[PDB]
Amino acid sequence: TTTVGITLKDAVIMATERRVTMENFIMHKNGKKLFQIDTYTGMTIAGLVGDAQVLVRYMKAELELYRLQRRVNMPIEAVATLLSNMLNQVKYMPYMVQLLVGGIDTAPHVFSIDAAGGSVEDIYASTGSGSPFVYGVLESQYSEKMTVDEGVDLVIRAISAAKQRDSASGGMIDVAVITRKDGYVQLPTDQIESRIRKLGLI
Amino acid sequence: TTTVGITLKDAVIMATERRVTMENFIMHKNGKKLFQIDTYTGMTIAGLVGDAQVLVRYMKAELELYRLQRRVNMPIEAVATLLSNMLNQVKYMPYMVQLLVGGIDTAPHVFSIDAAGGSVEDIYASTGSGSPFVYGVLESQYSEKMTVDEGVDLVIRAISAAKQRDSASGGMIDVAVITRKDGYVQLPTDQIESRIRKLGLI
Amino acid sequence: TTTVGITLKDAVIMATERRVTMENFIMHKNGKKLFQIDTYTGMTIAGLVGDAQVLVRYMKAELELYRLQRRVNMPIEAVATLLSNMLNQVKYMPYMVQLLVGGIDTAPHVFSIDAAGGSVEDIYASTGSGSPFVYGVLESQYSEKMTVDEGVDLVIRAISAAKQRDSASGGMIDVAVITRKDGYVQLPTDQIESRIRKLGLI
Amino acid sequence: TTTVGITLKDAVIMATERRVTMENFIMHKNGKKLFQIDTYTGMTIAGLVGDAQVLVRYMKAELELYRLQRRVNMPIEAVATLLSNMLNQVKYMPYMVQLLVGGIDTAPHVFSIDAAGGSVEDIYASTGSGSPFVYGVLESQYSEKMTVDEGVDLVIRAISAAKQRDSASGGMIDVAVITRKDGYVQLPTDQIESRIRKLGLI
Amino acid sequence: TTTVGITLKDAVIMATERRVTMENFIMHKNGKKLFQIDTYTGMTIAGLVGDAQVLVRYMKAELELYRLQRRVNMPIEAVATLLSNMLNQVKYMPYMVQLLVGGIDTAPHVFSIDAAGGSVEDIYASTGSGSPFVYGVLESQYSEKMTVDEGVDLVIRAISAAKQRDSASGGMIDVAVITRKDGYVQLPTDQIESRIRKLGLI
Amino acid sequence: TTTVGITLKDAVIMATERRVTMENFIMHKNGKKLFQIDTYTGMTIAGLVGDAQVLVRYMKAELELYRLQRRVNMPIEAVATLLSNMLNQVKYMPYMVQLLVGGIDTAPHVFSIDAAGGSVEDIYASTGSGSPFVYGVLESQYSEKMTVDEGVDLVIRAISAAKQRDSASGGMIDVAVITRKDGYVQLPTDQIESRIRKLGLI
Amino acid sequence: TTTVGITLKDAVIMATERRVTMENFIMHKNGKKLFQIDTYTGMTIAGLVGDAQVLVRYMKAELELYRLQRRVNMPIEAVATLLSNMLNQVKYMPYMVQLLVGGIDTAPHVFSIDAAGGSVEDIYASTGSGSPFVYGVLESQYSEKMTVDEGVDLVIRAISAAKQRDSASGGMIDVAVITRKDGYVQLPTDQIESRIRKLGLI
Amino acid sequence: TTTVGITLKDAVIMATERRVTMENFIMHKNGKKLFQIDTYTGMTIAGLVGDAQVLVRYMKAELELYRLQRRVNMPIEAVATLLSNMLNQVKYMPYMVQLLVGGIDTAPHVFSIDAAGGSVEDIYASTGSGSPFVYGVLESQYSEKMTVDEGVDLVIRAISAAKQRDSASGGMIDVAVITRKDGYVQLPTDQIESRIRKLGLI
Amino acid sequence: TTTVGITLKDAVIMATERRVTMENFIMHKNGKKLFQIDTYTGMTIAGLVGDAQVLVRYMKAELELYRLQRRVNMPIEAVATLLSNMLNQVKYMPYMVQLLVGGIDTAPHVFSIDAAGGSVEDIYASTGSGSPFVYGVLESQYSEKMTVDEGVDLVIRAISAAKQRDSASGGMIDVAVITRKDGYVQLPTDQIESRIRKLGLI
Amino acid sequence: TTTVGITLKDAVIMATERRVTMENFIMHKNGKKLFQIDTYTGMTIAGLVGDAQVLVRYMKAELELYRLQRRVNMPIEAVATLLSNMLNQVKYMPYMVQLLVGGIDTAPHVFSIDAAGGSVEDIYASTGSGSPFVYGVLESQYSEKMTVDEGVDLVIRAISAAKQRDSASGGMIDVAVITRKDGYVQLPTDQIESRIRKLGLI
Repeated sequence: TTTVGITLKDAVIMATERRVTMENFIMHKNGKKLFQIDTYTGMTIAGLVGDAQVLVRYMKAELELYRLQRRVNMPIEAVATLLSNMLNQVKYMPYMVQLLVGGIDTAPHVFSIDAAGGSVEDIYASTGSGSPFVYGVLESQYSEKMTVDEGVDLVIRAISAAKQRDSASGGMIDVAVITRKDGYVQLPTDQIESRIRKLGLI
Repeated sequence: TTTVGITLKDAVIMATERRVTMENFIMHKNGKKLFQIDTYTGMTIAGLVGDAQVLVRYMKAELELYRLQRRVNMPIEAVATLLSNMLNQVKYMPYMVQLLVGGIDTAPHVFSIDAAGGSVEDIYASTGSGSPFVYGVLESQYSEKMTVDEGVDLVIRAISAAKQRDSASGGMIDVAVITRKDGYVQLPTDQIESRIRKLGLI
Repeated sequence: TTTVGITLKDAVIMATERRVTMENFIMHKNGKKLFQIDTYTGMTIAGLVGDAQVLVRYMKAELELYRLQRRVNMPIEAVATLLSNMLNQVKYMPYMVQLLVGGIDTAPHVFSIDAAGGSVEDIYASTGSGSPFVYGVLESQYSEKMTVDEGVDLVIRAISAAKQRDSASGGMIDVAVITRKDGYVQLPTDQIESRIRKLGLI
Repeated sequence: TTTVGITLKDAVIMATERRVTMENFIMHKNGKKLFQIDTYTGMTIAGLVGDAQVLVRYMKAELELYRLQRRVNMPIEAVATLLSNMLNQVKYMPYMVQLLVGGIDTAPHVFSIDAAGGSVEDIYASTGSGSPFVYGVLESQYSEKMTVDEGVDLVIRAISAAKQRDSASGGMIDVAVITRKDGYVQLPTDQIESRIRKLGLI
Repeated sequence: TTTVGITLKDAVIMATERRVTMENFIMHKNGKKLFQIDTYTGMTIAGLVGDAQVLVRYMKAELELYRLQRRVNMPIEAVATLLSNMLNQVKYMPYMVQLLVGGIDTAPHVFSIDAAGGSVEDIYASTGSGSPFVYGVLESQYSEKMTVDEGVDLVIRAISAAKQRDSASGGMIDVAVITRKDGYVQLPTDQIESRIRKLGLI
Repeated sequence: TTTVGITLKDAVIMATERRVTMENFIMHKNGKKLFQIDTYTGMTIAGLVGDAQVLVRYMKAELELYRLQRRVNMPIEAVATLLSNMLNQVKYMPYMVQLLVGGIDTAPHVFSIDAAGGSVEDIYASTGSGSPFVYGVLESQYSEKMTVDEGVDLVIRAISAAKQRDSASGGMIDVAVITRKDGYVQLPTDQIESRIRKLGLI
Repeated sequence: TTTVGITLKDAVIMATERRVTMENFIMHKNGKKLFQIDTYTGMTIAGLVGDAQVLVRYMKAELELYRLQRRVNMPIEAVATLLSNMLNQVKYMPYMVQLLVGGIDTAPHVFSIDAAGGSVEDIYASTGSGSPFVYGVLESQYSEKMTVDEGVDLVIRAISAAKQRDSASGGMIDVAVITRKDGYVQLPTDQIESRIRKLGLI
Repeated sequence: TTTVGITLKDAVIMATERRVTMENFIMHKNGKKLFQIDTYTGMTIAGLVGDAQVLVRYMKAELELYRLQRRVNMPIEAVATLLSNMLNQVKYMPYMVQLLVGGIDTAPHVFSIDAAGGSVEDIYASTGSGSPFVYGVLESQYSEKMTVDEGVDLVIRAISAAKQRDSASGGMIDVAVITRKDGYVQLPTDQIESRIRKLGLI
Repeated sequence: TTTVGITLKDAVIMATERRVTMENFIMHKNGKKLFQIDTYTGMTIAGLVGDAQVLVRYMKAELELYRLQRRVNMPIEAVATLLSNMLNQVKYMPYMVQLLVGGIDTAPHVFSIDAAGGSVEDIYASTGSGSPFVYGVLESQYSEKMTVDEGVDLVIRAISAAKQRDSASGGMIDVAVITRKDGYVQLPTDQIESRIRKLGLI
Repeated sequence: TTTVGITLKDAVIMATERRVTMENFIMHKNGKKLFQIDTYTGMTIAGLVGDAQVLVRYMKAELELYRLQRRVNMPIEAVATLLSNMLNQVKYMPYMVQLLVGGIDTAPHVFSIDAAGGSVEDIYASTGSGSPFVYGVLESQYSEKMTVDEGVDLVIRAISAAKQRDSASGGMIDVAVITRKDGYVQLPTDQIESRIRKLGLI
């Protein structure tokens, strides 16, 4: 698994691959690891599939109820805090997951949350077995001044590098762009493929 | 054990063999591993027999009650989601099973669900100890454009290959075809045998 | 890893992929797992790389010395027997490998040898983590009456199926054809690629 | 620890950092992990310091004796083979090391050798705990057509990325360039520092 | 991790670095380990991030509620006592943390609290893997007669020494100064950097 | 135990304390941990007393024999290399010690050697349970430009700090100064005490 | 840790040292291990700091409540009995402590209580890792006919001997004298120091 | 077991008790633990009886042979060194003993040697389970200026204190006095008893 | 520990020693192990001190309440039965004790009760580590026709023999005599000492 | 098993019972555990039967050879010493036995030797599971002034007491009397039975 989230001037970009290992072989080449959980909030999952899917359902319900009861979206930091409390409360019987939460309330934000409820904000982050390869790409090429279009190309290149070296990763790359003006926009695969050819990644 | 489920244009085909190992020998050559759980929904089971049979009874009751209370059949994705919640809720005291759910609501669907509640949709899937042999056949011969008749021959060939190489599998092959026009139809054994001769599988 | 060897009328075809996992990631995408060890004899290796490479060097030396001392090539069955003795002699401190030996002396032969020195002749065989997917393809499509050209296409399709489902396998496919008339011939990659396009495997 | 070796048109570039952890803290910030072992041959070490230093002394003696007895340098592949035999011979009482051997005999070569004697040639390779970050940089930026000057900048950037993310790595970067025309040349630190400023790595 | 707290005539100085290890690599270089929990009270955390962040939230709520219900701030010793009771109550299912609490009620105070609820007042203290290096600096250079400005330079030098020798520590140094006249004041990074240059620490 | 060795312009300074724990209490307050092993070479020991004392006897004999057979003293680097070979040869049945070797051949040198034979040269080093406290003092106060008199005061202060914080250390401090002009000179305790009063260490 | 309690004609003398080991080093040189828990009752603690401090708070509350409800102080034997019941009630989830209780109701008393609730009265007793050294001093020098002044000198000498031989003990000695005429009197440190000089203990 | 050895101006005094536990009860109340091994050399033993008795026989033979071959007694330090080498040579298959060696060559000496061959000279020392009680007595009462008669009374008092508190010790006290003028003199029991009455030890 | 109880014509004699081992040394030489629990009933304890003391308090309360509610003393057999039920009820979380109950209701009785609640009446019995030595004395010398005075001498001799051979036993012997005419009578120590001299036991 | 040996004025008396447990039941009621190994020397055995019988054969051969080569019997202390060396030499692969050696050379002697070669002389001793009961009898009734006839009655009574309480012991009692005047004399069973009736032991 390889997931990544980066922050730009007024946008958040999140991306994953799609390979789901089960029964110690490549059973599903087209899984889903990136989810929209609020109007301007997204989430990526790594680890046990069953635990992660349950958490996604819980977060969608809680955020929706919050927005109805309080007339505003839950702030991104509060989303991370709520997740941190739930995970820590069962730390000795834990959800074995690693999560990324990203979105926009008044500024872009990306949060990394571990199985024990530790939550840390960062300018960019990556999870899964392919993450170390991603950090190498991000360390040498990431820039805060990048445009949205440059950022999308960057995450695509980072995940492509991970797929070449981490056997647990593979499949088509999914990308989401979150802005206040346009909201949560899932990039259609046709542009993802077009960028892949343009970047020379075959 | 070998079970398989594939999706075609407007149909779902599911199939299993019948050998049930108990007390570390071939006690029952004529078990049942494929069940109809709703009007247009089917289920295959692999793993612990006792756990699987209990799950089959639970699913039949829940789906029947759902259809009475809401006047429509439960959608296939909701069937998988309900199963995922139940399995994950006891993940540390689990049902040691691997399940396939297939059916038609407005399009054909096949879902694979593991013991921890991980649920993934796929165009085709296979479970049990004979599954790797099945995936080899499906990878080289499956086509989305196949007719129903071609698909039935394909799953029969795939399971026959598994029976030649997986000692835990054996016995007569059961096949079910699910369509909106005809519903859940269990193919009579006479046609299964006739196809086996026609395909040269003795 | 995926290796395969099949026997035809008067030929032996052997093939592998090239991915070598080390330090729990895909360090080398272009390894070598298929070796010529005599004029009409070939060998494939699976398991610990270091153990396998040592065994390859030992076999090349022994076979070469045998042919010089006795003026004829060692028969294929004797090659398997020699390997069986060496592996069994250290069965409690073993080479953790699985081997395939194939060649022609007066008829084609393929032998499978395990870490404990068990040696069994077969019409075809496959080793490595991708082998179960290969057996599915071979069970449904192999025929003793195939021409050499048909056999090469068959092993290519079988390995391609394994690469789609076994994360430990990958890379370009190497193929060798052994006949009495032409000897040990390593197919150039240009024909391998050409066949891959012709078979629709991209 | 982070070591790297890459091959270019007619050159080999090898590089390491210098941090040596001992007694579970940063005791030595200025260790040595890159060694010249022959006229046109270099070696990098990762793992247990004591085991690695012993191996370096053995290789220097063997290569020197070889060149005196046979009037030519040992070929790079033979260097890797000799190492593979020694490591495998004690595989159950092993040197816990990971090694890179690079040099020029008639073409550039880089070999990766593990603790069990597995030896694989590659166009580039990296060892140590910082290696996954290096592979990310190399996957996205390496090109076979690079000049020597471009290659030196590449390995410097790759190691700098590893130092930002792997706590076991640190210190000044050492770089060696091997060519037939100039032999084994250890780049003076003054140029290494100058390149670091020029590349914007502070 | 490296945290430190010292007491002067009428002031408390607390300081940490920012490196947060997660997934056994340097994932976050800019974490937060120093928190204001009351008007004149501060807290530093070492150990499991998730456990520590939960404890910080609990302490902020309890102290705020205390001050509202009793019209005065909780005394520093009572803050330590409350923490000691909570940690000891779950000593067999513990928060795996080491904490420092410092502040002013009528005199400066620094308290060290372990995972089992042991609480001891001290003139200065340090926690985390870099703490032994800090104690060496404090033992040779600390003086009770130091001015606030001298104390800030001292803690900066102590943490800088730890960063040179403890790989688990790193990043920018955060410093807080607590006095009755000025309250809890977080030193801006610009002065921290300026002092670092002035002290010759690059 | 606390031992330390530092290098200056043309001198080496080595120092230890004297507490020897045996039978889990402070049995001997006046042990010996610093030894002269050659005309211009010294050695400090930490770890198992019996193993260390045997090693000291071996080194004295080997160095003495070397100097008689070759008419010159063994170079310091060769002393470290000889030790490294002996320790590594029994790495699986090891001397559980940590050693420091220092001396002058044509320049001052200090070497740190671990139980597995890893040997690293450094400008200064410290061993034993009190070493982390020493590194804090050295990191903040050591300077290469110090005179011999300044260096002696520095090591005395460093060891005094360790004695305040490491219960395994204690007793009177022994100091040796090695120069080419004066040779190995053990400072009399009267000057050590006088410096301790002058430095305000009581 | 070293604590001691002795009985004289009409007085009880209790004394401890102050060293508190935490994180396996001498973190706090000035801890508190001797507490007044009633008008004429004292308590010393050894073992886990957190467990001991909780017990001290419980005993202060219970004794205070007892004296208010029944108009008289709890007798010393009843104090020991109450402690014995509480410790034994959780014997399988125990407070890992060793306690001494001393005081005057109508005669002097000293009680020793272990972690399992065993309570035994004695003329004198000692706890902690330094206790065996104390018993040697008491066995050879204690006399029931000693004056209070002689007894204070005796406990000071006993603890000083323990500090010379038990590394877990250290720091300034605290002494309390309990009589009916004067109550619980904590000796000021100035007299403790003066006695230490007078007894020749430096 | 309790053994002790002390040094005076020109004498060595050694003493033990006599209780030998075997089969987990007091089988022999009159064992022997103090032995003369040379003209002016004595030895005490603690630990496994069988191992200790074998060592005593070895030392008597070696010292006797040494004195015959070299015409002088082995120096006490050489006696300790010889013992240290023998014990360390079998450190992983060890004699489980603790030894004291004392005697006069040109000055009095006492050496303590552990099971791993660690040897340390001291002014006084004590071994066995009763040793901590002995150290308490020695710390408070030993003086270098004592006469021989005072020293004998001191060791008798120290061992008597151990017998009151260590259940593994008991029986009559044996005492030996070693001087150059009088040699090795075993005090007759009649004086030992007489001193015991005179000292008030019943 | 050594306890004993014997029955005579119309009397019960019970006796113990007083040594209480704690912290693996002889901490208390004057413990109490024999208790009166009713007008004509006594009890001895062996094993864990804390468990035994709690049991003694429970038995005193229950017997006292029984006698008040039913106007007669609880019969000795009922005392044993009540104890048996309480111990067995927690057999898997047990009081680790061995008990003796003796007394007179209409005839003398002695009962032995183990940790699991097994209760057996006997003419005489002994518990503790010194018990086997006691049984040897009782087997050869006990007689049912002995007078009370003879019985007291017998138990004194039996316990004295145990003290000579069991290191866990020691101290002054306590003796109680129970008759209907005189009730529970604790023999004063002056007669115990007088008998000890008269019997030649020093 | 129960064996015993006692010393009188000019005689040694040894005695055993005869029960040999094998296969966890009373297979042989009439074993032999007392052996004459020299003219005036006897031996008793406890522990593993096979180990003990081998040792008896070795001792008979060695003593016989000694007496032939040196014209005198081996002294009893030398017999014990020889045994001690043999047992200790295999202490880590030991004879699991406990032995008693008794005899007359110029005075009576009894030696006790354990499995590790520990050898201690005593006036009397006892081995086996029944030994603690024997020590109780001997402690209360043994006297050095007893005649031979009194001693024989004493050992008979001691063993009879052990047989009443140790289930591992039983059968007829064998007794041997060793004197210089009469040599090794095995008492005929008829007198043993006669004494048993006379002593009232049925």
